[PDB]
Amino acid sequence: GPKTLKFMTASSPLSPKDPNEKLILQRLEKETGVHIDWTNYQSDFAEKRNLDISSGDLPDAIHNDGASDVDLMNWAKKGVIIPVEDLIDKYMPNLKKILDEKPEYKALMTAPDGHIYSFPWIEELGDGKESIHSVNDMAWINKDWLKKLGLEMPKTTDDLIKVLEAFKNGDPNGNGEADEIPFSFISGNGNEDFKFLFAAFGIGDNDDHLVVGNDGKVDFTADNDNYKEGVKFIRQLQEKGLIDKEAFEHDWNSYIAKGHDQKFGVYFTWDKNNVTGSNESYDVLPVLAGPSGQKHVARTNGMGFARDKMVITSVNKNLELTAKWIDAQYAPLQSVQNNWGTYGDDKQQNIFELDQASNSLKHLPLNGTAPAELRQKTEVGGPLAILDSYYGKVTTMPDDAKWRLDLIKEYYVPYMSNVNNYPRVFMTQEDLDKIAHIEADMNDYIYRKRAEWIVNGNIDTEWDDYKKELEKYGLSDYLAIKQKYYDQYQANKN
Ligand SMILES: [Ca+2]
Ligand SMILES: [Ca+2]
Ligand SMILES: [Zn+2]
Ligand SMILES: [Zn+2]
Ligand SMILES: [Zn+2]
Ligand SMILES: [Zn+2]
Ligand SMILES: [Zn+2]
Ligand SMILES: [Zn+2]
Ligand SMILES: [Zn+2]
Repeated sequence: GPKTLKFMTASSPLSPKDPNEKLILQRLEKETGVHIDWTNYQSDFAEKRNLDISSGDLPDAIHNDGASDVDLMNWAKKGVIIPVEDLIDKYMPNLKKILDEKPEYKALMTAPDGHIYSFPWIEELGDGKESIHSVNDMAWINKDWLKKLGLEMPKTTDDLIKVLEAFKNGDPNGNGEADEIPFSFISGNGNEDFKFLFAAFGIGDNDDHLVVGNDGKVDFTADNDNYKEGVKFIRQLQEKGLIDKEAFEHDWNSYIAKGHDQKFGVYFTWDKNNVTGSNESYDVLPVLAGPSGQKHVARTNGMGFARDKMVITSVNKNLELTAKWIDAQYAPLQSVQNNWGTYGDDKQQNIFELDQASNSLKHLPLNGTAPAELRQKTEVGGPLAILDSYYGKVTTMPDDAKWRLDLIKEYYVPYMSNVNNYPRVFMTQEDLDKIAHIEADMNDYIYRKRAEWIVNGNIDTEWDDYKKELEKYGLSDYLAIKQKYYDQYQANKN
């Protein structure tokens, strides 16, 4: 009969209480000869895991763990988890092949002490500039309104102002009311913010306020003259009555209610399908030239990467067995299914069909509750890797991802002039704490001033003191830390 290991795991409440009732894990046990005895936490995973650690009720490994860098460091320092770099080298050819094709991931996996403490989740949907993550807050425009008013798609920021004024005053939805909301967003971090447009003024902005210049120097975006010009542009929209009166107050629920009723002229989101719906009334606002005549897209620092989806505890007495079980998860067909679902179940719907001859997966069309729930019911998460080279060989790409990737490529990639973005480096505990403190102090301040400058005005007079305030919060130290890790990554990434 099979060898045994005890794993703690995290899963969706829609999935079975015993993970071994999943088809993926049933097949896996047949292939590996290993029976997993699961401790499956389906809610409050982090708290339940932390109580187990402080009690000394440790499993052999924690699967689908998602811990922070701070957590990994603490657990390593206390000897709760062990270094695994030697286990990779000796026992894990699938993971070694990934790290050989993509040595940047090895650098991301390695702590500054030189050890690896966890096994990552890697999901590439596009590579480099073409990554689906490169732009999060895409701008969308009402093409029905443009046609009705007989307007061309704007090419410049000044054209956009003229179009928004026509949306404001022209009653493009034809109901004789001034109900059109020309420009809307949900202010701050995330997919519904306006900061995408700042790059029209040069350099631009992202949720980290950090880009990497082609000179190799990290740049804080929110103290640049370019950023001030961006803010002054959004202020112009505000002064002209073009911004949603609730843009700084509303929540996602309110935003999508107004979106569902097609009240927006121009708005921001990840995918228009979640806001204005699956229709042709809205399309991508192309990249606009600013007053300079030039076009730019700032890259986010987003990446389909999580450092820890599995750690091995200090009580594990079967390291070779464990490493081999983990390595089976990094086989390409296994990684794809673990991430997204499986094939061949006669008792419920399937995310995939397997082509027997080619041994490759194709996404199936889904019905009923399956679009909403089937992935959560059938995926397993945990450590895995899907590389951009797998698409068309091992598996199809999800249709929605493919659609978004192609828009990114068509509209944005030509204007992403930065060779690099900022890498997801693993910092020391001391640096982690310093960076956390600085961000806790300055992040809300940056957004508060930005909002005030738009709703009240006065940026020209307040700009110099604002930059001084950022330095009081430690901006120069922040940047030196970021630059230090960037430079180290350049040395280690090959
Ligand atoms: Ca109207
Ligand atoms: Ca700067
Ligand atoms: Zn069994
Ligand atoms: Zn059990
Ligand atoms: Zn417990
Ligand atoms: Zn050591
Ligand atoms: Zn509605
Ligand atoms: Zn790749
Ligand atoms: Zn402080």
